[PDB]
Amino acid sequence: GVVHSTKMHRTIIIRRNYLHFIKKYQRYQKRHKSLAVHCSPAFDPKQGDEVVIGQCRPLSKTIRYNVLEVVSK
Amino acid sequence: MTKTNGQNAARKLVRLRCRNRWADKGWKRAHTFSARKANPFGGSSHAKGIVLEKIGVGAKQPNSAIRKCVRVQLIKNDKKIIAFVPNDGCLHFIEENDEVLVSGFGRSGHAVGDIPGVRFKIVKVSNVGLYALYRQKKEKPR
Amino acid sequence: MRNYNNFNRVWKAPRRPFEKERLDREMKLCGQYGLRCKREIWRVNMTLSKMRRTARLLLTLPENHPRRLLEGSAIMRRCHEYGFLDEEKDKLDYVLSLTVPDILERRLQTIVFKAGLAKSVHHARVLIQQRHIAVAKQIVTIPSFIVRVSSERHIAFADASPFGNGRTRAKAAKR
Amino acid sequence: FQKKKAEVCIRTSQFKVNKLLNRKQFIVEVNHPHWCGTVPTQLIRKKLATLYKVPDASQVSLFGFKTKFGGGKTTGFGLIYDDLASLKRFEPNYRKTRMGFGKARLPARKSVKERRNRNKKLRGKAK
Amino acid sequence: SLARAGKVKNQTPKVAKQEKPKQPRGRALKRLKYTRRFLSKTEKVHMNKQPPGK
RNA sequence: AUUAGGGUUCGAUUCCGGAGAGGGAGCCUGAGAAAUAGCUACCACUUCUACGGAGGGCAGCAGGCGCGCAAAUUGCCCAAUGUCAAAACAAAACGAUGAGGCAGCGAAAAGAAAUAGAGUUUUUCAAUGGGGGAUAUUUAAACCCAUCCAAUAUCGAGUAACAAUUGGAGGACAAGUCUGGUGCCAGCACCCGCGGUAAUUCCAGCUCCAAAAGCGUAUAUUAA
Ligand SMILES: [K+]
Ligand SMILES: [K+]
Ligand SMILES: [K+]
Ligand SMILES: [K+]
Ligand SMILES: [K+]
Ligand SMILES: [K+]
Ligand SMILES: [K+]
Ligand SMILES: [Mg+2]
Ligand SMILES: [Mg+2]
Ligand SMILES: [Mg+2]
Ligand SMILES: [Mg+2]
Ligand SMILES: [Mg+2]
Ligand SMILES: [Mg+2]
Ligand SMILES: [Mg+2]
Ligand SMILES: [Mg+2]
Ligand SMILES: [Mg+2]
Ligand SMILES: [Mg+2]
Ligand SMILES: [Mg+2]
Ligand SMILES: [Mg+2]
Ligand SMILES: [Mg+2]
Ligand SMILES: [Mg+2]
Ligand SMILES: [Mg+2]
Ligand SMILES: [Mg+2]
Ligand SMILES: [Mg+2]
Ligand SMILES: [Mg+2]
Ligand SMILES: [Mg+2]
Ligand SMILES: [Mg+2]
Ligand SMILES: [Mg+2]
Ligand SMILES: [Mg+2]
Ligand SMILES: [Mg+2]
Repeated sequence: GVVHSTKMHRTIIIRRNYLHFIKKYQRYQKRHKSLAVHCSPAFDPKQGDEVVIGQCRPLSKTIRYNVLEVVSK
Repeated sequence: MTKTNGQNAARKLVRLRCRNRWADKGWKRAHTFSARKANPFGGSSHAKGIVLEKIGVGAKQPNSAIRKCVRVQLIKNDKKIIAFVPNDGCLHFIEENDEVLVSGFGRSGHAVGDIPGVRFKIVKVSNVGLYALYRQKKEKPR
Repeated sequence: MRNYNNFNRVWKAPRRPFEKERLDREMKLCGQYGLRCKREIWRVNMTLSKMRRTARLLLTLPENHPRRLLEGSAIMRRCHEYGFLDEEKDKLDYVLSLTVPDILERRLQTIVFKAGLAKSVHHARVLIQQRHIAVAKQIVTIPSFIVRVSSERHIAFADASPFGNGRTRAKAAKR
Repeated sequence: FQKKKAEVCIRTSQFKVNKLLNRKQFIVEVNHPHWCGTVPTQLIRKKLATLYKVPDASQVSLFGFKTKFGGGKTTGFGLIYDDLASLKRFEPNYRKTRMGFGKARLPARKSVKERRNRNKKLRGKAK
Repeated sequence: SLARAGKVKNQTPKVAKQEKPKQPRGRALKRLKYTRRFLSKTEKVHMNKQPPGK
C-alpha cells in the first residue's frame, strides 16, 4: 500500500486502491480501504511512499499489521 | 451523445438508474408504504365485514341504471367501504348486521365499469357463497 | 418434513389459447391416433423441445470438443434405439428435423394396431388397458409405452389372456 | 388352454455363507405359472428345505416377498441356520413370533410411562 | 328505490329441462367429433348454422 | 420462479451458520452453559389453600382459546435410521427415546390413467375394471399396493341409472344473423360497449365451442 498519514506515535495509516467490477454494466469502479499499521523506528516512511506489511497478532483496537519494508518515493 | 461510455464509469451508470426508477409509477408503488396504508384491505386479497345498510348507486353516462351496492365495515381495522352485489336479485339474500366476505373488483384498486368509485365486490354471505345461493345449490342458514 | 423425493413436470400449455390453425391440426392427431385429451399431445411437444435445445448447444461447439463427442453419440444412440431416426441418418443435424408424428408412431397403442393385432386404433387402446398384450412375456397396460426397435418382434398376446392360453362373459354364462 | 395342476419352481441367487452368525443368506425366487393366488410362505419353506437338504424345515426363515406385476412370479429373502438353537438366538422377536415360538407382547407403552412418572414423586419402599 | 331488484328474473316464464340420452365421455367423445368435422361429409365452414327466420 | 441473450424477482421453512425460550438482569455445577422440562431477584399475567402458606412458563408432540382471508389425530410403535450408557444376542432374564418411523385428515403441488369395443339388418357377440371376497401376501401389528376368481373344488355391467363438470357463443378470441320474456327497467360488461317494443351481448329453452377430473374468481409476482 501507500502511506497516507504519519501523525501518530509509531503508527501510520496506509491506503489500498483497487478496481471493483460491476457485472450488469460490464464496467469498473474505483474503491479504497484504509489500515492502521505499526511502524518500527528502523524505518522512516513519508507520505506517498510504498510499504510492504505483514500480519501479526492484535496489537491495539485497530492495529493488525507491521511494516516490513519501505520503498522510497 | 446521450450516455456515458467510459470503461471505468460504473458508478455514474449505477446512480443514474437508481434515481430514474422512482419515475416509474408501478415501481414506486411497490417500494413505498403509502399505497398499503391507504388500502382498506391492508395488502390482503379478501376481507370480512358487517353490513351497515343497503344503498343504490346510479350509473354513469351514457348508461342509466340503479346499481345495488352495500356499505360494510371491516372487522380487522374498522374501515368503511362500498361493495357491489353482482347478480340479478341477489340483494334479497343480504340483511343488515350480516357477515360478508369481500374481494377486489379486478383492477387492483381502480374503479370498474360505469359504477362511480366502487372497487369491491361481495362474494360470500353467512359462510355460504353468494353465487351458490343465486344458483340455488345451497340454502341460506338460520 | 425431511423428505427428499424429487418430482417435476412434463407438459406445458400453448401460449395462444384460441388459434384456428393450431386447433384443427391438433384435432387431426387426436382422431388419427385415438388420444384422450390435448395434454397427451403437449407432453410430446416438451420432449421434442428438450432434444432440439440440446442439439443446438452441441452444434455450436467445435467438432473436436470432448463434450460434443460424448453427448452427440449418446443422443444419436437413443434416437436409433427407439426408431425416431433410421440408421442411415448419422450426423447430429438430423435430430433437429424430428416432428411430433415421428414420436407418436412408436407408441404401443399405434404399434399393435399396425402389427395386425387390432381392428382399429381404438380397439388397440382397450386391449392394452385390459391386460391382453405382452411385450417379451411381460404384460403392459400403459398405452404411452414407447417400444424399442429390438423389441418390436416380441409383441404378442399375453399368456394369461383368453385371446393366449388363459381362462383359468363365458365364465359367468355357464353358471 | 390346458387344465393342469399347481406346481412351483424355486431358484436362489447371490448366495453367501455367513459364519459369524452360523447361517447362509440368499435371495429366493419362485415361479408359479398356474397358481391360484399367492403361494403361502410355509409351502416355500418345505421346498427350500428339500432342495438344500436341511434336516429340519423349522431352521429356515423367509420374509419380505413381493409379487411381480402381471403375475407368475415372486421374490423374497431367506436364511438357513446351522441348527434350531442358533435360529432361536439370533432371530428378531417378531420373525420368530410368525413361526410360532416367541415372547408375548409387553403391556401398552402408555401404561408404563404413567407408572414411571408417578414413581418419580416418591422415594424408598414406595417406588 | 331498491324495490325493483330481481324484476326480470322473477318475471321469466319457467321452462323445464328436456331429458336426453347421455353422450360418450373421454376418448370416445373425441372420436365422435373427429368423424363429424372430418371423414364424414368430406369454402367457409359453419359449425352451428341456424335455420332462417325473422 | 421466469427465460434467445443480458436480466427481474422470491428465499419464515428440510442442509450449513447465528440467535431465543413471557420481559430483564445475575449465577452455581461442570471439560464445556451466562443453561431455562437448572437456581436467584424484580415486572406483567396466573393456580391450590384449613389463610398460616405453597406453586407456574407448549417459539417440544398431540390438543384448546383468541386472532385472522388463511393451515390436520388429546392415534400406533421403537421393526428401520440414530443418540445416551455400567450396555452384544439369548437364557428366571424384552433399557429409554412425541428424535424418528407408520397410519388418520389433507383437489397446496407433481406422475399414470376409466366412463367402452367389434359386427349384422337395430340387435348379436365377446372383453374388462369400479365393487365383493381369498389357501393367502404385505406390515412391529394393521392399512395401501401387487396375485387370483380353481390347482378336484372359488362372484359379478346394457338405459353397461356404475348416468362429467366448469365457463362461454358481437370484437379482441374458438363457437347461433334460432325461438320465447323484458323494454335505458332488471341486468351484462376486465376494455370497446349492449338494454328506450324485431336485444347477434340481459333472463331462459335448443344447438354449438374450449379445457377436462377438473374449471372459474380475487390479490401479489415473472414474461409480454
Ligand atoms: K500491554
Ligand atoms: K404444539
Ligand atoms: K430404536
Ligand atoms: K404423514
Ligand atoms: K392426480
Ligand atoms: K364383470
Ligand atoms: K329475441
Ligand atoms: Mg431462510
Ligand atoms: Mg416474520
Ligand atoms: Mg437450523
Ligand atoms: Mg441458549
Ligand atoms: Mg408465548
Ligand atoms: Mg462433566
Ligand atoms: Mg436464562
Ligand atoms: Mg417447555
Ligand atoms: Mg393448620
Ligand atoms: Mg422466568
Ligand atoms: Mg389451506
Ligand atoms: Mg440383554
Ligand atoms: Mg411421533
Ligand atoms: Mg417429529
Ligand atoms: Mg360416472
Ligand atoms: Mg377389484
Ligand atoms: Mg404404506
Ligand atoms: Mg343465451
Ligand atoms: Mg370467431
Ligand atoms: Mg380478468
Ligand atoms: Mg322481443
Ligand atoms: Mg362476449
Ligand atoms: Mg415485467
